[PDB]
Amino acid sequence: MKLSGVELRRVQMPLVAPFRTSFGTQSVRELLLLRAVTPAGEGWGECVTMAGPLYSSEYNDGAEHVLRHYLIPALLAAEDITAAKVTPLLAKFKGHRMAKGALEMAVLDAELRAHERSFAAELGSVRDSVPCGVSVGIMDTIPQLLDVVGGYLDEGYVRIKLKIEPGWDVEPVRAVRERFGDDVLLQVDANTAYTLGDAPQLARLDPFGLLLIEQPLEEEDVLGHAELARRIQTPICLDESIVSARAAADAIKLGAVQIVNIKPGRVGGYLEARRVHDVCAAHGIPVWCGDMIETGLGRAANVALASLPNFTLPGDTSASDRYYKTDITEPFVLSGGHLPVPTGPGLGVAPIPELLDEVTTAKVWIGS
Amino acid sequence: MKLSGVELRRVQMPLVAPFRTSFGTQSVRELLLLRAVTPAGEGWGECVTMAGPLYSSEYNDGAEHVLRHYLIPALLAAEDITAAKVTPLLAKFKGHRMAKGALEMAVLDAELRAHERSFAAELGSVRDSVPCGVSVGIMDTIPQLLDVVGGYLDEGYVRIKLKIEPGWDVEPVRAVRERFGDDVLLQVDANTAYTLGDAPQLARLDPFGLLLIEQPLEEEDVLGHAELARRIQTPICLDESIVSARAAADAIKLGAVQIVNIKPGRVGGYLEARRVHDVCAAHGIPVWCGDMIETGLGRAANVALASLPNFTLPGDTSASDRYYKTDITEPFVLSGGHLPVPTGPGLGVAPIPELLDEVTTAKVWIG
Ligand SMILES: CSCC[C@H](NC(C)=O)C(=O)O
Ligand SMILES: CSCC[C@H](NC(C)=O)C(=O)O
Ligand SMILES: [Mg+2]
Ligand SMILES: [Mg+2]
Repeated sequence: MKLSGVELRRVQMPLVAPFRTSFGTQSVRELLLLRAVTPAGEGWGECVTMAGPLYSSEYNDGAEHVLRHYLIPALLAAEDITAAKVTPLLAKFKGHRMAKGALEMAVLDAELRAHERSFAAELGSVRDSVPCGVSVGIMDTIPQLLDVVGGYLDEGYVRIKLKIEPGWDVEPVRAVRERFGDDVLLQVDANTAYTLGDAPQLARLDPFGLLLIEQPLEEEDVLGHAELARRIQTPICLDESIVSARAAADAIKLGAVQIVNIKPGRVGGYLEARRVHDVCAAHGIPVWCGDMIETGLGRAANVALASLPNFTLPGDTSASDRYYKTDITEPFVLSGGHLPVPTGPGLGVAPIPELLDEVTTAKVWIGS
Repeated sequence: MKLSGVELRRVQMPLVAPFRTSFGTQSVRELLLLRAVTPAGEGWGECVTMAGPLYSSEYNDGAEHVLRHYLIPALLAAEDITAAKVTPLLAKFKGHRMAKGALEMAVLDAELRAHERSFAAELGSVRDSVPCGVSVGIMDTIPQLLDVVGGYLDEGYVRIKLKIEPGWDVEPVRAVRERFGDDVLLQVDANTAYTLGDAPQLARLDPFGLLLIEQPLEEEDVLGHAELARRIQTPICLDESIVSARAAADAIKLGAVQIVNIKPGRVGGYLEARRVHDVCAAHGIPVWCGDMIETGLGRAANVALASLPNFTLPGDTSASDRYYKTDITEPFVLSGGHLPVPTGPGLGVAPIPELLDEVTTAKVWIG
């Protein structure tokens, strides 16, 4: 198509329950949505950034700005657009992966709808539903965590993942293991909150049979993770460090990772995400799908992505009401601990206009 | 210090001549300056960022935004403050190294002025003056290049560095070797423009005894360079990959670099730049000072940095007049292929208000 313009929206949605990680506390989600307009039809992208630069350097105001003054203008100046051409057209601009993948997701969605083809079919889905886990924040007390972990297990979540940070690690997993025992799929995630100095502490998690420990060290610190691997029993999983398919190939070559978390926005797009999936598959490295507290737009695309063959561990693609009282799309709802892969053209879902409007804070049109 | 506030201002300065790298051409230089203000006095800082995210992901408006909504408020909220404590206070915020480095510089310069100590003293200077090199852009034609380098040599620049890119690589260096011969110190700089697939092409630079090749491959591709070093004779130098002392430690362990270009802003500040120097010194890795076309404030801090003991290759830190008709500061002027280390307390220079104001585009106070 040609790319007529992009409508860019800021959306603010109430969380059902405040969410705590090693980097802060959230109780509302502020996000950007993009509607790409083409002669052939519309498409939706969700940008995975947050309000400030706390998980990575990208954040809502920054992504809005690059999108509006560099990325979108570049795509608008282009003679031809396809989703694959987006990467080369924007290659001149360094970084901004999450912004780049928002835009690419919107162009992809417009392009597949026009061909009445699924995100799933495009990506190479091989199954119709996917097992879902849940990610449980840091709590103020051990019993609160216990009640909470008890809730999700009763709803049928198939695996539990505990946010951790210095001072909240060995106690919480021991608690969880004493209460629900050893058969429960359990893993932890530090969000870069430890250093190689903490290896003796993190080895105190050996005896608990965790599936993985996710990104214990800082995003640039790849050799560090290869080092840590040599000193702990729990397999290492990278999240923030995997910023591209090449990144994953390097981390694997260096013995820095055994299991990869794929998050599309963080790698610059669904298309690059599939490439991470294939690089990992070629080296024997299982992957699992990550979550950025997306609305139904992103959730739909992630559930599609999670259905690819090398997703061998349950992901973080929980049901909508894990985060949101009211999703802007048809919500995802757990069933036998699975979510079903969407079926129509494109994303397989679309915003319900009235619910979107209720949550829209700002709206802006970028054309020529 | 308790920190009162920071006056952040945008500055635009014209360039003596178009400067063209592998990512595009530039003819003005838009930059941000920072004025930290304490109850004692003030300090200056310069952000090395450009107008768009072409050299890295950071850019003028981005830096302005973080500085204003995150970086500076975090400083003002804090009790006592020191340059060293800036890092832990800003750590919370992922990336934005150049932004953080400007604000750190500005705070350093305040701390230091109150202690009547210069940058050179604080950083560990061992020399009074430093030798300088010149960086030469991509030209339209071979003779237009030879001409420009001819000129630079005569001005007395001790070394030449040539911008390169596919289509402008072996020919220009061949040309420069014929006109000026084997004895001039010569290096090239790709700014990211090749891939490992272009190895045979870059091996073609083997015959010409280049002292290094700066950043042939992408920023994120450290393993790539280790691989390249095995297929070419020219020593590899990294610029954009080196974002911190840890990054240099890692590039050196993986055998991905033989020589390291230090840029204070790129790496998150002068305090980190020193660390990078020291990690590189500890591994026998020579370093040389880079240049981001700074004003005189940036240049004054660079010349102090470039006088640490391990800076043993000539820096990119040219004289004020290489970029600017008029500099907002007493200009730096090439004397014997050298520049002199500033001598005043702190940065040892200050912007002269008559000229700053000529060149300021906008200005905001943050209290
Ligand atoms: C508040 S950031 C969301 C990032 C996501 N965590 C959640 C637990 O799915 C990832 O860090 O695993
Ligand atoms: C304005 S472009 C970035 C600046 C710097 N080059 C010049 C040669 O000093 C770097 O490429 O080494
Ligand atoms: Mg994570
Ligand atoms: Mg360079």
